[PDB]
Amino acid sequence: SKRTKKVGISGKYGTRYGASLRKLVKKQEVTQHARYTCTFCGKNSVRRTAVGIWSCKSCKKTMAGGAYTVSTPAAAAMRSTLRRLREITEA
Amino acid sequence: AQSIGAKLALVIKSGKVVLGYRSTLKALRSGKAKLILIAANTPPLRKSELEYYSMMSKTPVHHYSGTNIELGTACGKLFRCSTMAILDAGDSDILAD
Amino acid sequence: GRVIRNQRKGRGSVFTAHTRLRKAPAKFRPLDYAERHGYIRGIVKEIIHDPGRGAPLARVVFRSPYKYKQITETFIANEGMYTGQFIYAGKNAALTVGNILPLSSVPEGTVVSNVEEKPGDRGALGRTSGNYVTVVGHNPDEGKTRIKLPSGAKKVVPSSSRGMIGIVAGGGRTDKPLLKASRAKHKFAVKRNRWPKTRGVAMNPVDHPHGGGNHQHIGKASTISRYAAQGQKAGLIAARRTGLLRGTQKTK
Amino acid sequence: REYATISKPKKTVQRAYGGSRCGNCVRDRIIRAFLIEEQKIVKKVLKEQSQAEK
Amino acid sequence: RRQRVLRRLLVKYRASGKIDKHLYHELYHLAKGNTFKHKRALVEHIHR
Amino acid sequence: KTKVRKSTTFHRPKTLVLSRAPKYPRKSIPHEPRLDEHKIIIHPLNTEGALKKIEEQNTLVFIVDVKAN
RNA sequence: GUGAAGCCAGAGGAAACUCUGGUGGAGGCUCGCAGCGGUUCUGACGUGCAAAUCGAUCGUCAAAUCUGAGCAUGGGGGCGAA
RNA sequence: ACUCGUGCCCCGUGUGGCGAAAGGGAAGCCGGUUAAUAUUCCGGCACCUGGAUGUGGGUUUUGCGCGGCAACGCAACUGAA
RNA sequence: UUUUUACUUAUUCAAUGAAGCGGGGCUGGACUUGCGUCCAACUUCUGGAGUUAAGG
Ligand SMILES: [Mg+2]
Ligand SMILES: [Mg+2]
Ligand SMILES: [Mg+2]
Ligand SMILES: [Mg+2]
Ligand SMILES: [Mg+2]
Ligand SMILES: [Mg+2]
Ligand SMILES: [Mg+2]
Ligand SMILES: [Mg+2]
Ligand SMILES: [Mg+2]
Ligand SMILES: [Mg+2]
Ligand SMILES: [Mg+2]
Ligand SMILES: [Mg+2]
Ligand SMILES: [Mg+2]
Ligand SMILES: [Mg+2]
Ligand SMILES: [Mg+2]
Ligand SMILES: [Mg+2]
Ligand SMILES: [Mg+2]
Ligand SMILES: [Mg+2]
Ligand SMILES: [Mg+2]
Ligand SMILES: [Mg+2]
Repeated sequence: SKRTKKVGISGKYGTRYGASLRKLVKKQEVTQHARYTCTFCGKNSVRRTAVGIWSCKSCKKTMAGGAYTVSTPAAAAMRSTLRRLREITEA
Repeated sequence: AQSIGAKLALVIKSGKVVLGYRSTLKALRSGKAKLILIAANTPPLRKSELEYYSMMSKTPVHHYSGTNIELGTACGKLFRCSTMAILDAGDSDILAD
Repeated sequence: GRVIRNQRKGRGSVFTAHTRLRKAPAKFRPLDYAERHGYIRGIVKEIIHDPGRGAPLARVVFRSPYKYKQITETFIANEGMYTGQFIYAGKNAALTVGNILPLSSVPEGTVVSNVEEKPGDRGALGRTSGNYVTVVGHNPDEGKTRIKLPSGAKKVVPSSSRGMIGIVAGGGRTDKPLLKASRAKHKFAVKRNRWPKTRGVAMNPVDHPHGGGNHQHIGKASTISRYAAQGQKAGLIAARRTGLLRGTQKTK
Repeated sequence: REYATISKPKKTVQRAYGGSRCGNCVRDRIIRAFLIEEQKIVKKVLKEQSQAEK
Repeated sequence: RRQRVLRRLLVKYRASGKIDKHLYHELYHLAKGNTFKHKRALVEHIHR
Repeated sequence: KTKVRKSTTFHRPKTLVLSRAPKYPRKSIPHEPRLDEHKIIIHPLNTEGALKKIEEQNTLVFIVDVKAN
């Protein structure tokens, strides 16, 4: 079944706070409650514990991530840039 | 290399392999392992242990660039595989290089 | 008239920051011989949530160069850091995320966190979630380094100042609406007694410069001079301009 | 406070790091220590043979 | 109560050998769905 | 010419201390032991419940000084 | 009482995602008892039981809910969802 | 370390108090008993902490237990900084 | 006379358990031809261990 047309996870808020605010909250809530594959062990068991803290239930590893996503695009771009600018210094 | 996937598919189709850490260690101990594959995201301690076992067995090691998910998919399974051993390479030439 | 709320806040009392659930301040290691000449290796034991702080903290254990003990430090966690990770702090440390390096040994264009204003101060700049300091340039003869701050300002710090390679974890925390008075209350209940806030125009003349009147109105220009007396500084202090910002701003 | 009145064998298990470690961690420690010392020995011998050969 | 009854019956049948593991698994998923309204319905489905 | 200091911290050196040897006692006569037995025990209690336990339990009830243990 | 995500099964279709039974147990959601409060009777009383109470009727009732003890802020000062 | 207190030798980064009869925290149960107290008295049956030295047991005599593949077990089964 | 920039000891700030600051000289090197100068001091595969010094 579907149980809902568009409100999705944001249906717990009823008719309150306004549609635009409900959509904005839903956008972050979906990613913040989603499950993620562990980079270290490969299991789909990484979940958010605190605002910027993501832990794997299987391999028990904890990593520092984004507020509502495990990795932010800024950090990914910074990692790529760091690798490039470090390799051009090393060799 | 990219050809490792085709070689692995041929080896599984024709020869025989063991998938998993315990079976790989058993093969290395018994000396019937011809080559071992270790996934990139294998834990460092386990990877070093497997490398030491293969040094003892004089068995070649290939460091598969993919994760355990990708290694299992290459082996044609629906589960992950952190490490595996090839006990018999058949029509494939995986042991040539 | 009365002493206004902004004046009362500086007395302390009920406006003191809450500290029970805060375990330790987030600081670098003290600048020592190992960090000055080579590098030292530390192990990340845990990534913890610090109440009142958006960014997570990292507990990192080091060995004492001079004693058999071991020392646990509390760093601001950079995003990508994980438990069981080796981090390296020193002049000769590798240029990887989480390593603490002096700005002299860092190329131009890299971002760092918890940058020291002066070497040995254990971190002052760019220590909030999603924030960082960019290494704009170097002046080796002067022994200094130009950096760009989160606010957009340009600063010059001695090249011996240290920073942690990467971006502070905690991502886009302010990307989701608080959506609820309770959530604002929970946010501030571990920081300070500053919420909720009553508007000055809703007060009486005894309580605030914006005072009373038969309509809720300020009644005089809300921009207040930089050298106004204490008790007068309510509104927009030393405002260069007012109104909606309708374009790019020359200042940065 | 109750641990002060029961005997040591009931308070510990008979192996290295009997209490405070779970055994799997002890095995991991043993294997890791052996591998790091082996790697250190071969690294020092390689550095001596390939950087001090002249 | 219904789910416990159905799973108990499925375990009993698998242990006795009336059903193999594949039929047991598909029947378990059908019973997690709303397919069988009572033990009698499950038994009739199993026999068919 | 200077002694080796293996610690970067300076500690006050330990010096000789002497016990007091006064040339006059501050008090001449030490006080007699206060709260002797004659002050500790005042008188027995002879109420109904006090006399009951003399037979039922082989105990004597006394009124004693308040600061006696 | 309602029944948000997540999950199971079955129907369509070509796709992609549509639909239908269930499961589940979210929400500064809701009816309502105690507690907390105090809308109306502009009721009782109004030299009172009471220097603010009594009755009926009402608001809220799982969280900006109610509350004890310890502690802090002291008079042009404090504290103030004002 | 001496007949005798006072002769030395090591470690050191720290170096106060008050503040909870609802927080933390060593250990007591049942039956009976008075006009009035009782988890406090009486009877029975226990526990904890501290200090002392015994009997048995265990271990060893160039030394500090044994068993189980293992998870661990067994009445102990040396251990300063 | 006025301005600018030099010194450090007055004064001010910061860190630390007030450990390695400043000059050298022994070695290791890599760069250069009236054999002359610059750099450096041994830790980066692994969530192990590192103390109460071995030796001459
Ligand atoms: Mg005033
Ligand atoms: Mg307001
Ligand atoms: Mg008003
Ligand atoms: Mg005024
Ligand atoms: Mg004014
Ligand atoms: Mg208005
Ligand atoms: Mg006007
Ligand atoms: Mg409600
Ligand atoms: Mg009431
Ligand atoms: Mg009235
Ligand atoms: Mg009347
Ligand atoms: Mg009333
Ligand atoms: Mg009526
Ligand atoms: Mg006290
Ligand atoms: Mg208590
Ligand atoms: Mg007793
Ligand atoms: Mg008794
Ligand atoms: Mg005892
Ligand atoms: Mg004996
Ligand atoms: Mg040489």
